[PDB]
Amino acid sequence: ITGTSTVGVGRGVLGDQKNINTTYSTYYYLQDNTRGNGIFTYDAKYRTTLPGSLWADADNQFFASYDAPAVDAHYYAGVTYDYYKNVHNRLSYDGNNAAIRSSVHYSQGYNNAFWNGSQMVYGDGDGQTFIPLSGGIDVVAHELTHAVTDYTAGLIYQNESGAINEAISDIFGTLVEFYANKNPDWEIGEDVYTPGISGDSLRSMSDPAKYGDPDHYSKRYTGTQDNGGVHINSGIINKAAYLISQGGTHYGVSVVGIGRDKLGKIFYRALTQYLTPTSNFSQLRAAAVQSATDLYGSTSQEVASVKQAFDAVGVK
Ligand SMILES: [Ca+2]
Ligand SMILES: [Ca+2]
Ligand SMILES: [Ca+2]
Ligand SMILES: [Ca+2]
Ligand SMILES: [Zn+2]
Repeated sequence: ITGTSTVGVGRGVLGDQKNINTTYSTYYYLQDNTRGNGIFTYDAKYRTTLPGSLWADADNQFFASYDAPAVDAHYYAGVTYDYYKNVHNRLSYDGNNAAIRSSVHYSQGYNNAFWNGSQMVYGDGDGQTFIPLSGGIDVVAHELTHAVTDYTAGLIYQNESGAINEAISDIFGTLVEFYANKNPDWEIGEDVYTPGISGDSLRSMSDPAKYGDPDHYSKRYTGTQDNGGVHINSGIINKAAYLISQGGTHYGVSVVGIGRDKLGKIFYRALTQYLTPTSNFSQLRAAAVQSATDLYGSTSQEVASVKQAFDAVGVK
């Protein structure tokens, strides 16, 4: 909408106060004009029609329980935009400052979030498996990263390419969580998963097997559920990425860690210069090795560590 840029205040899903960029024209809308061609947050009103209505508020204060998922979807989309711009010199998901749209209050009791080809979509959860999913910065960044993937490598959402797609979203979801630097970890979704159980998460990158996901290629799933295991076999790549950053010895193979920033540089370059829609895990290894070679040199520690990490997870 046409209007003037304003600054509202509210509370997110976890009860924390934050400022949000809004637009005033009769109402205050969740429209942040400070980033690219805008970040826009919509109310799906417990239905499944998308996007729903651009979020309108009479007073620019967003402290109601109903407001909290919208506050966080809007704010964390801004953090994710900032990460891609400041860290990777990428302007929005398309590289040309496309408007970023999210809808909250999608459906009833909806235990998921997704990118629908055009926008992000967040359920409220059923209150037991999840609370509203936009409360997780790793979740928001996971979803926006699907848009980045779709505009770049275009990894098909099935089998190995789809597991790479998923891992890219978990990797950058985690790197955005570290960028914001509030309780960062190598777990996925811990802030919104199972409010009655402390210390758990939906997936672990540091130890995928904690939640039954493979941490070695010899343990990959090859059935048909979950699009051929895209959220399962992502554990093999998540583990490799964790090892590249943090190091460790895994199935007897030692990896020298190189840190998160270099992990992000290597995987961003692989995603945007080397991966294709049909890349498999072996092709990802080759893309990561080439990316590290471009950035750091063929004789570098960074190249050696990429090779170590893929060896550790059984990917040649
Ligand atoms: Ca209000
Ligand atoms: Ca965390
Ligand atoms: Ca996390
Ligand atoms: Ca929990
Ligand atoms: Zn995903």
